[PDB]
Parts: sequence; C-alpha cells; structure tokens
Amino acid sequence: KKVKKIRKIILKEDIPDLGKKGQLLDVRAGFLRNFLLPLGKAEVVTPLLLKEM
Amino acid sequence: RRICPFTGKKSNKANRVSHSNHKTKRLQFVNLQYKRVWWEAGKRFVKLRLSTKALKTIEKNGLDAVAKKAGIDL
RNA sequence: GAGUUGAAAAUAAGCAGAGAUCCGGAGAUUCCCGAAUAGGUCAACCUUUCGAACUUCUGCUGAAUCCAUGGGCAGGCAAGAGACAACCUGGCGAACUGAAACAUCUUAGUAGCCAGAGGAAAAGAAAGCAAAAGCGAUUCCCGUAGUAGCGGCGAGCGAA
RNA sequence: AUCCCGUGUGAAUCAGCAAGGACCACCUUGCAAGGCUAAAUACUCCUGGGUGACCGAUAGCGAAGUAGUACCGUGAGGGA
RNA sequence: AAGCGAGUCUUCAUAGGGCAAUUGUCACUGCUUAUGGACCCGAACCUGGGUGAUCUAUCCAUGACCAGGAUGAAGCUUGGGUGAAACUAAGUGGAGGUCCGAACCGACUGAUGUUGAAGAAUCAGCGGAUGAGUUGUGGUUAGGGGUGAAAUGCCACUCG
RNA sequence: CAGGGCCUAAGAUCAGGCCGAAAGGCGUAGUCGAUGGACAACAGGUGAAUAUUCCUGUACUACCCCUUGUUGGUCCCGAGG
RNA sequence: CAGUGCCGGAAGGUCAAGGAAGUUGGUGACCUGAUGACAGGGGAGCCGGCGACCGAAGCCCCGGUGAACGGCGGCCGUAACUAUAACGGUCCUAAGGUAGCGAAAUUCCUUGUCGGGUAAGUUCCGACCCGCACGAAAGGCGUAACGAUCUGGGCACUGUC
RNA sequence: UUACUGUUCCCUGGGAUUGGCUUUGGGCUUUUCCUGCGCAGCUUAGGUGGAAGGCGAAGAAGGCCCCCUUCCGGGGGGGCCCGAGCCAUCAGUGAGAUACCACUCUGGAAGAGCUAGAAUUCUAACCUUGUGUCAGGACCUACGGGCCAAGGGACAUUCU
Repeated sequence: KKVKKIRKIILKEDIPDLGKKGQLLDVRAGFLRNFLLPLGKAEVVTPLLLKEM
Repeated sequence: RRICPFTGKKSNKANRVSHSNHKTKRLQFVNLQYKRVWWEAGKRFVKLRLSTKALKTIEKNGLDAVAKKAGIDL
C-alpha cells in the first residue's frame, strides 16, 4: 500500500557494512531510531551543522 | 488513560455502520504504544507510552521541544 | 432613651439616667464529629511521641547514576481538598414512545450519572457572510418560516 | 461542500494558501494550524421592596404545633 | 423550469383541451384541527443510576456441639502347615459415608387449624444423628448479575 | 472480669506502581480488622436498685524508690518457640 | 462417515480491503467554424470513473472420525394336510436394529391370549411376540444390600366397616 | 433456532510499532544477438531510412569439427587450417539486401537496477523471566526501579 520514507544520516563510527565514519549513505529511519542514534553512531543531516562545519 | 502526554490525542467516539445502517458505538482509540526512546540531554533511554504521531514529532522535531511543549520530561 | 436577664409565666438574686435591654458596623471565642487533616475509627469516640495529614511552593542535604530523579529533614496565615437549588460547560449516554408492527429515523444528544466553575457560563474579534451590489467580533429577541431543503421523500426533522 | 476526530501518508509562504455546497478556470472575500475579554442572555436554595379576578386547614409548600416529625423499611427510600 | 404574462403549458397548428382572467385585513369570542400529560383513572413493562448476602444459595477465617447403647472391618500377636510361601483358628483393636435412639437438623403421612395461637404452625408418630454433619461470630460474590448435589430454586414474607 | 491502650486470620483500605471516559479497577509495603493468640482475684459480708467492681481477709500483675555488681544499653536484625 | 459437527490437507475454482500497467471523462492557455445570439477540437496542471494482473483466512473439494449430531426400510413368493418361513428375487438408501429385552414408566386396538393367585382380579406375577411408537454410554440386560419410592399378595391386629 | 438485522470472543489479510545480511526467485529494464518455409528465385521477402561503398590481413571464400529452435529444408562460432574474395543496379519486384548500421519484435543470456513472495540468521526495536547484582534512615529473596544475564525476536503484542 504505502512505503515509509528514508531518513538521512551522517556517520561518526565505522559501519561494518558500508561506511567509514564520514559517508552519507542513507538507509532507514528505524535503523537510526533503534540502533544508530542511541549508540552515538550516526546523526541527522541538518544544514545548520553540515554546511558551516 | 488512553491519551498521549506529548500530543493530546484521545479516543474517538465514532459509530460503525453495517450494510442495513445499524449503528453500534465502537469507541475508537489511538495506537499509543509502549516504547523506550533515547534522550540526548541525558544520553539515556526513557520509558514512554507514545502515540505514533508523537513518535513522528520526537523523531522529526526532537524530544526536547516536544517534551517542553507538553511540559513534562521527568 | 427606660426598663431588661428568648419562647415563658412564677421564684431567687441582679443589671440600669457617669445611658441598661435592644439595634447596626468591625472584631474575639467556637468543645467534638463532619474536607476532618497527628494515627486509628464502628461519625460526634479511642490512642497520642499534641501534630494544617496529603498534594503544591520555598530552602538544605542530596540513592542505584556524574549531572539528575526519588527520598529525608525543615519553613510557611498555607495555594488546593469540601459544600452549592436551578442555569452553564465537558464526557458517557439510554429506553418506554411516534412511525398505528419494526430495524433507518424519532423520542434524544433529552433524562440520568460523573467532573468543573461563575454570578452568570459557553462563544467571541473573520483563512466570515454575500454576489458583481455590499456588510464588518460574539450573544439574545421579532421575523424570513414552517420557506429552501433533509427523510423506509414514511413518521417527522427544519435552517440560513 | 464547510467544521472536528481514529489509522496511514503528507504540502505552500503572499508570484501563496483557504472559502464562495463534488470539481476545474477567472474574479471576489479572508489569512487556519497561538491565547484572553464586559454587555445584551438563562434560572432560583435565596435576600430586600411592591403586587395578586392566588389558597384558606381534604386548599396552599409534604409540612400553619414534634414536619421530612411520629411511623414503616436492613438500607436505598416511602411518609402522615 | 428558463421564460412569457391577461395570458400561459401541450403542440406543425390556438384547431382543441387544462388552469387563470382577480381579491379585503387586524382583533375578540366560540367550535374543530395539529404538537405537548392534552378529558380524568388504570397496566404488564423498558431503560439509567443507586441500595441490599441480619433471611437465604456458595465459599473463607476462627470457635463450639453431637446423651447413652449395639455390631466388630483392616492391622497386630500368639499356633497350625511346608525349607519360605497360599490360607485359618483364637484373642487385642475400634474402622464405618454402620445400626437403634436423645439434644440438634430436616419436614414423610394423617388429623386439627383456615377472619388460624401462627402470612406455614400445633398434636401423634417420622428421616439423618461422627458426617457429602449442625451452628454461633466476623466476612465474600449484587441484578445485561450472584449462587445453585440443578427445583427456574434463592438473593430481606417480592424473582422467567 | 469482657473489649481498646498488644498481636494477627478471613476480609477491607491500600503510599508509591500498573491500568482506566469520569467515578474508579488491579496490586506491594504499611494500617485496621476477633470469632483466635498474649496478659494479673478468690472467699465471706453489705445491700429498695450494684458486686470477682463497695468493706474485711489473704494474693497476683506492671513500673518507681531503697541496697550488690556491670560498663554499655534500647530498637532494627538471626533463631527457637 | 451420505447430510450436519469436528479434525487434517493442499492442487484447483470463488474471493474482501489495498496496490497497480492501461483506458476514459470534466475544466483548461491556444487553434478553427459561426445570418448566430454561439460552437468544435485540445497541451500541461488539478479533480475524478472503469480497471487487465497480484491479493490471506473462510467456502466448494478430498480423506478420516459415533462413549461426534443423529438414523437404522418397503414389495410379494415358495418347504409332502392346514399352515409359518429356513430360503429367494425386486425397489430405494448412508445403513436397513446386533446381543439382550419385549401389552414394558414404552401397547392405540386392548380388559390381546394362556397359566398362577382370588368365590369372583381393567390392578399384580410368569410366558407368546401382532414392538401403533424397546434397544446397546440421550447406554441395554441383570442382581445382593438400601429407600418417610411406586405397586401386588399374605399372617397378627383392630371401629376403617 | 439453518427467522431477519446485527454485535462480541476468535481467525485471517493491507498499513503502523518495524530493523540489518544473503539466497530461492514472479513481473518491469541496462546495451547486443540466434532469430522470420505469399511468388515465379543466386534466397526459409524481419514493416521502415542511411546506399558505390564495408569485412578485411590486429590473418577473409572453401575443406577438420562441439552446440541448438527445428518445417534436421538450412544456420551460429570456440581451436587449428586455408591465402585475395564475399559483390552493387542485375530480370523478377506494393515495398531489398546475407557488404554496413540508429532503432526494436513471437523466444533467452551475460553483469546490473526496482518491486513481490518465501526462507536463513544477527540484535538494536518489542515481549517474558531472573531467591543474579546495586540502591535511600532500613528493606524491596514484598510489588517495583537502575544495571547485568538468558530465552525469543522483527515473529509475537497493541491500534486502524
């Protein structure tokens, strides 16, 4: 019926699958909620933090 | 109660209609489900009873402005 | 300004033309129960370390946890609790009835129940009506009008 | 159609958005997703005045004396 | 219905036909009609919120009672019988959803009593009476229910 | 002497805690709750109405004072009962 | 083991919500006709209608299961006198009642017929089976003991008479 | 009650809570091909356009051979060999070259995207448990709270 969107993440730690600490490979919102955001492992791409830093 | 503390979503008094237009009551209520969401101002999980629209707020807007919008965080 | 100690007579003693009784404004006391509140309670009682218990506020100390939170201690004329006929608002919310039966509908979002609150409450300052002409928040009354409609196009319901 | 909600998806800022009874085009009107406000208004457990083609002890309040009393019920309650 | 208008609709047609070509109003009183309890009395009922498990139907907790008298199951120990068994006299014992029968519990028959002494009893007998017993006190389940060794029984002389 | 100043059973109320339109429902600590557990008085007389209660005899509980010792004691905790 | 119930099964058929290729409609900048008082076509955007195909369980289907629901038949004929049917054929079902019982708490006719009991017995007991309309866990047939159970008879006993 | 209309328990699908890896694998594409018996014919007429030039020796006609749809009539190249041609208007012919290609078809592949479904597991969501550990004046081997551990696990749970 419907598909849920994909949320952007910017890394802070080496993914054992795809990304080494700095890539912008966007995966899933639930993979950010349950796994990446509590473990200090990814962040949300915001223009206030990415563009000026 | 079946209310979400962040967004004030309550149950819906909404009848159900059959083919012969017979109407019962069917109190219709939200999917405010048990979760345990990470909190950045303490770096720790909080156990909450969240509606899914409020889930979309605390992932979209962040838990700080939503929890201060409700007024409670502890 | 002339007699008083209620109804309510009698008796015993008073109180009073340096003004009693009484009336009015502001105060004081208000045992015990009852929100009842130190704790219990089988209401008007018991036990008491004689205590506004609990929630809220303020202050100190500050667990698992670093900041926290919880707790504990303390202060406080100390904010709330409880009551209220009807109206008002919010929520749950019928059925007998009418349809000459009855299920859509009506009775009816009425009664009842709970919560809240004031002398009124709700609403209320146009993301509005209207129609090429115009009005300027909400509420209430007369009217349009029993009209346009809605409805097993039945019973009925009925605006703007 | 307008208005408000349940699940899920999910915009635009004035060069726009919403409404004008499906909807589209043009015009007109207004600026939702933030709150607060007196008056006119409805009622009587009452209070203070004035009335009554209202009653007069089977009436008028249930109640003109102990009246929600005596009495009945375990109680809710009924009730002179 | 746009629309036309002393006309208009139907039509190829005014040929014909339908309907018009005009008419007071506001009150009071009276009779009827419509919505309300609607001429008065009367249901069995339905729904909502409460009150009740002192009666009674379960169950729980904690206590108490069951006079007196009969029978003698299991076991045990002696002694018979073989190298041990199987089994039996004889005592001892006191089991029972045992028997007779009081308190107690219950109500099978009959008579009385039917404005009864009594809204369910008296009298004469009757069934159980160590149990699936009886009872006191404090409780428990509450009506779209409870409880029921199950009768639609009982839930305060009320229960489809 | 019988209850309370002691204790708990069934059960109730339940701080916090979970749940739920409201009212409230579930439930832990805790607190109530005797029909139970613990605790010390009997005989004679008096008497219009009172007697284990008043009088007299003998007792028994629970604390204080008076004399010997001790420096720790009370409560919570561990156990028997 | 037919129908129903229950269990199991997956091949196929039927199949909702929803997704979706495609098709189609309305509006519409613009282009054309137009002795009419207007009309025809139409890009994008927006709003829709139908919709090939996917789409589970259920259901149809298949197989099992009577201490699951329940049901267990008619028609005639023929054996050395009268008979009666061991036996036979036929129709229809899923199958046509097995043991035992049997005028029964079940039997209408019926007070069936016989035997017992009685002077006399629509009641009782023992039999036959023509069981209107018994029957095997809605169990069937029995029996010691028991019953304020129903019912038949007898002794003793008496105002029941 | 297999009367009607329904409701509820329950089951089953789309969404959400809801994530990570790889396979089996049905439909769309990311370029190229083997590929086509109306006709008289060097030939089994793939509907159109570019058309005097391409494949070539970085080794072509024709002989050695593996494979296939098959109307076994006729073809493709992997290896070796061979040694200077396959032609091009030809006449047939609505429409022409097996000299060449941008496209693309009834059938499939090469490595890749997208979407199913189903399966494998991991833990981090979610569920359950712990007389395992810590905690305040003291306990929580009393519910519970923090931590840790184990079992499941994107299933189950809850909602529409």
